[PDB]
Amino acid sequence: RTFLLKYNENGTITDAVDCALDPLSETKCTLKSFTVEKGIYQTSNFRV
Amino acid sequence: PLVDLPIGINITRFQTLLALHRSGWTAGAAAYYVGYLQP
Amino acid sequence: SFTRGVYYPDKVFRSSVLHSTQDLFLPFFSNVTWFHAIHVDNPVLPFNDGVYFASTEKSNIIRGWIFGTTLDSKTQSLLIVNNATNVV
Amino acid sequence: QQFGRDIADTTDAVRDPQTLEILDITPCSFGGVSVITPGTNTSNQVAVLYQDVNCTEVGSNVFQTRAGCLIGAEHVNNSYECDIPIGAGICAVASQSIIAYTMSLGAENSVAYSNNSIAIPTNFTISVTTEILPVSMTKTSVDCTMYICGDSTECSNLLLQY
Amino acid sequence: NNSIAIPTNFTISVTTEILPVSMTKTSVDCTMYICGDSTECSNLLLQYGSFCTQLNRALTGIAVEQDKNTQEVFAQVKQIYKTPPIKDFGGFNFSQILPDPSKPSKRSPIEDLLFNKVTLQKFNGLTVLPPLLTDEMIAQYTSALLAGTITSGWTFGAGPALQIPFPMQMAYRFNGIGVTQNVLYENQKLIANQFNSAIGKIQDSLSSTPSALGKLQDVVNQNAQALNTLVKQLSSNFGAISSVLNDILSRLDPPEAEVQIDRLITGRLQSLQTYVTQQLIRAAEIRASANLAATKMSECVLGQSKRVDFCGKGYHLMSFPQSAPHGVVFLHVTYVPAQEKNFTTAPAICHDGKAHFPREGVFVSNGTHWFVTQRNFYEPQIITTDNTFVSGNCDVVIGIVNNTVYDPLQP
Amino acid sequence: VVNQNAQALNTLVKQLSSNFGAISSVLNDILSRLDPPEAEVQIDRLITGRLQSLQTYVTQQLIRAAEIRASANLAATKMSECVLGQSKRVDFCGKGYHLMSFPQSAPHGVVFLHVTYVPAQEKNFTTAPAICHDGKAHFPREGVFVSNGTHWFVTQRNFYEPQIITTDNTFVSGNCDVVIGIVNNTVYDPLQP
Ligand SMILES: *[C@@H]1O[C@H](CO)[C@@H](O)[C@H](O)[C@H]1NC(C)=O
Ligand SMILES: *[C@@H]1O[C@H](CO)[C@@H](O)[C@H](O)[C@H]1NC(C)=O
Ligand SMILES: *[C@@H]1O[C@H](CO)[C@@H](O)[C@H](O)[C@H]1NC(C)=O
Ligand SMILES: *[C@@H]1O[C@H](CO)[C@@H](O)[C@H](O)[C@H]1NC(C)=O
Ligand SMILES: *[C@@H]1O[C@H](CO)[C@@H](O)[C@H](O)[C@H]1NC(C)=O
Ligand SMILES: *[C@@H]1O[C@H](CO)[C@@H](O)[C@H](O)[C@H]1NC(C)=O
Ligand SMILES: *[C@@H]1O[C@H](CO)[C@@H](O)[C@H](O)[C@H]1NC(C)=O
Ligand SMILES: *[C@@H]1O[C@H](CO)[C@@H](O)[C@H](O)[C@H]1NC(C)=O
Ligand SMILES: *[C@@H]1O[C@H](CO)[C@@H](O)[C@H](O)[C@H]1NC(C)=O
Ligand SMILES: *[C@@H]1O[C@H](CO)[C@@H](O)[C@H](O)[C@H]1NC(C)=O
Ligand SMILES: *[C@@H]1O[C@H](CO)[C@@H](O)[C@H](O)[C@H]1NC(C)=O
Ligand SMILES: *[C@@H]1O[C@H](CO)[C@@H](O)[C@H](O)[C@H]1NC(C)=O
Ligand SMILES: *[C@@H]1O[C@H](CO)[C@@H](O)[C@H](O)[C@H]1NC(C)=O
Repeated sequence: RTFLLKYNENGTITDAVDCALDPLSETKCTLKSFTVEKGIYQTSNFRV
Repeated sequence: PLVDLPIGINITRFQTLLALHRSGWTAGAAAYYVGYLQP
Repeated sequence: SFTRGVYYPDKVFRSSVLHSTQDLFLPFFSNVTWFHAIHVDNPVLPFNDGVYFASTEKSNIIRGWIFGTTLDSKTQSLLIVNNATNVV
Repeated sequence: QQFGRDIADTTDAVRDPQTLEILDITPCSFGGVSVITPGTNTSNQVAVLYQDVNCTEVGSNVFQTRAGCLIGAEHVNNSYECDIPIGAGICAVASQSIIAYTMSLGAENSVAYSNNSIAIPTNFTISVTTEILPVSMTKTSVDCTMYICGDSTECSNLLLQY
Repeated sequence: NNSIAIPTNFTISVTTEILPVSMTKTSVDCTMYICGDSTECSNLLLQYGSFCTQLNRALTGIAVEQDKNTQEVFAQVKQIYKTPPIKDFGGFNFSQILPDPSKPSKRSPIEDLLFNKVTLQKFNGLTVLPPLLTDEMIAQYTSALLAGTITSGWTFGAGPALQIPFPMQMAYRFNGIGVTQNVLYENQKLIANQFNSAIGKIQDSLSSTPSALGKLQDVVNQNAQALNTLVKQLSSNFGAISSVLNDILSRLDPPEAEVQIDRLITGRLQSLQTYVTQQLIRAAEIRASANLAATKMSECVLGQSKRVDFCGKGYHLMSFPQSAPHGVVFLHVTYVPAQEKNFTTAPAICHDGKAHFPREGVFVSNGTHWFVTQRNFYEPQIITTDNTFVSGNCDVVIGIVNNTVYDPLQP
Repeated sequence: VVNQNAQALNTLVKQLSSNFGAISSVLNDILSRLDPPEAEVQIDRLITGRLQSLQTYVTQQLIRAAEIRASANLAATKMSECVLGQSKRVDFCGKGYHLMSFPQSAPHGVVFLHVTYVPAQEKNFTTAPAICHDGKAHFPREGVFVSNGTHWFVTQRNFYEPQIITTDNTFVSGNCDVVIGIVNNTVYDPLQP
């Protein structure tokens, strides 16, 4: 799995986001930010 | 395109076949035209 | 030759489109060697890249064509004929 | 003919063997996936817009627009000023949920025009407007010999051929 | 040195200025376009870095910029202004530019003709995002701007829309171009007839002259040609054994097929990068055109511009915006001198030793008497103390003639 | 602009970590274990990819620099026509009639505070193009004729200040028989008293 890990100033991982968990997590992963602002974000491509 | 055949042999000479009308031969009045293809 | 000698370049189907392709084609308005069967005549011509054969007749004097390198029993030769039954 | 091609070099139709019929080949649906989000502070609830694709094929709230279909945002009829740009005149958060609506171009008003009537201001407001214009960017310099060929001579000799 | 030409008559001319505002919001998928539905090419493509993310972001940026361009050019009005149901504009006719209710799209005949004149697909990895503002919504914006300029003059651009009769607004614009308002009032029927005739002629010219919308057609053609070439480049080998990825993958083992797949991958990546660069440059040109269109809407439609030729040849009176596919057409209504007459001219009038200069306009002599007239229209008036100001004496001004300045107070 | 520049630089450095088809992204690491005949081709592939990435970054920077130059040219024109002077062009220096503007420095940019005048508290009035007096047509020299319903006044278009119709704020042209929509009123001659 792809994981976005938030390292604190001491190097301890304080938080993580699973890119495959939900579309909001994918949006956080694509923006590389734990917090996303209001707006549209293209994160993936649906291909049948 | 009406025929496509995998012959496999080179063709450097071409000859047409005509229907000879018996009277001693007298061929029918016809015109056959040859045009060479170019790239 | 006028505007004759154009053939479909491939089995590709195209609808309402202009397509440009480079193949062996008979040039437009080119000089074409024409012969009369009656003598008041089937000479052997070279093949080269390709041949465009036009026939204006009503009694089907032109029944077939012969292709080859030496045109004799010495070498393998291609023969298309119409014996009034089928093209062979 | 055995198969057909488009204006571009792509196959549009084929002559199906075993039946001798013509089958149109359409590139099967694909599209970008966009996520409508009001922001992590506002809500964790988000909607998924599948771009330029029908969604009769992949489901709680589905709204089909020219830009594809939105899932998870309800479509309301009353218009609002655009908050999130979606496309095709559609925009999307209200009542603790994400709503989809046609954009409202503004407050529709009719000026009372008359051939003998004029409106004249009896007062004024002195407003100040902030306009921000960038005038310059960071003066970044990159040295090719150091950047593509790191501290090695042989890569520099290969570079000199370029 | 003493001769002047004054226009005894004028004409109202409507000219179209057609400016592109946006391009088709195309979007390419680098992974699908370069490596088609195959994992093997995808693994190799991943070795090339973030090129596909950079290209996709660049195309997304141009698409957002196109939406911003359309919003900037058209959405300059806080409110949607509605034309009155009765077209009592003092004889001015706006039927050709006001939206037509009978048509099933609220578009005027002129913009409907523009849409009909310009003439314009599913690919692999290529999509066209629809514009954020629909054509109907853009037409509604143009109609609102047209209603605002028709009803409130330029006031709606400055702030609250203040109703003013269209003949009075035309008089203010005439005063703005240096012609006294009495000239329009004395010639209101003639000006309205000229305006209607020009409005009919401009629709006729748009309908009869091809390439009038060619600037808008050119950007659509350039975008389509770039897309067509990019799709055509999929069939280019780029030195590979075959253009189609499936054949080269099927007939060659992966240890040897990797170099052929690399040749195709690098060729397609280079082609996509070239297409993105061409689109970026074209988008910059379109943005410059859109910025010019937004400035022209702000200064020619929302206001009367004194910049020469900025809003059409001649003295600018007003402008009418019209929507068009990926563009805006400005109908500039301008005032042009029509009939010119020679007049003997003196810089000043010498009366009782004093030099008088015109407060406005110039002194003219038809050959027997002297008069004071506005420069842009021949309306001769007797020299008086209320239209001329005295400065210095007659021994400093060079080239002056003697005349009687009638003082209104004296009789 | 700052984010785009940082993002472009971040992509350019991140592009070094890409292999470009080489056995490894590190130039020395592939160089240390491969003989020059095959290391040369691996280095050539890495150089081709890195040089293409640098060329792309330079092209993106050039286009962004052109856009920044266009923004800077607009800012210079705004500084000249809004700050150094007063602009009559609408919306060039902010919504409303432009009175003045103030420049403020900002990191890689300038912020213009446009001080503008906006009409407010407007009122309806009965207007007339001209006033007929003694068989003569009078048009406002500056401003417009407005009636509050009992009297007529001359006022500047952008501010309501009623002034009695006189011969100094109006001018006479032609007769009352040619003006459409003319009305009848008295022009107070200052000489009359
Ligand atoms: C990091 O370590 C320092 C020790 O200097 C400690 O004071 C601080 O609380 C630690 N912070 C976190 C977030 O772990
Ligand atoms: C999308 O699905 C609807 C409902 O089945 C159908 O009417 C419409 O034609 C479809 N459109 C496309 C483009 O497939
Ligand atoms: C004009 O408006 C201001 C507030 O903007 C107010 O203080 C002032 O009294 C008003 N004047 C008139 C004449 O209404
Ligand atoms: C001015 O020109 C117009 C159009 O040419 C004409 O209809 C009108 O009669 C002219 N007026 C005068 C005063 O010459
Ligand atoms: C404006 O011109 C059109 C031309 O068809 C006409 O139908 C319409 O009645 C005119 N409007 C007025 C107010 O005369
Ligand atoms: C008078 O005007 C005409 C053009 O209308 C011009 O040809 C002629 O030279 C002028 N003559 C003088 C003396 O101004
Ligand atoms: C010039 O103007 C005077 C006064 O209006 C008039 O009497 C005279 O006939 C005019 N002469 C010519 C040559 O137009
Ligand atoms: C114009 O020049 C002529 C000589 O050609 C001279 O006699 C006359 O005084 C000049 N007039 C003015 C107004 O300068
Ligand atoms: C005007 O009058 C002055 C004296 O008042 C005289 O010297 C001059 O010659 C006169 N000029 C003309 C053109 O009549
Ligand atoms: C003027 O009157 C009309 C109708 O009586 C009204 O709609 C409009 O709001 C009024 N405007 C002002 C400024 O009083
Ligand atoms: C209109 O203004 C005049 C100014 O003297 C005043 O006498 C009159 O009462 C006003 N009428 C109304 C309806 O305000
Ligand atoms: C305005 O139109 C009305 C009829 O609608 C008419 O009675 C009036 O005289 C007109 N006034 C002007 C100034 O045109
Ligand atoms: C103005 O007065 C004239 C006669 O002096 C008259 O014919 C006309 O009808 C009057 N008009 C108005 C608007 O009262």
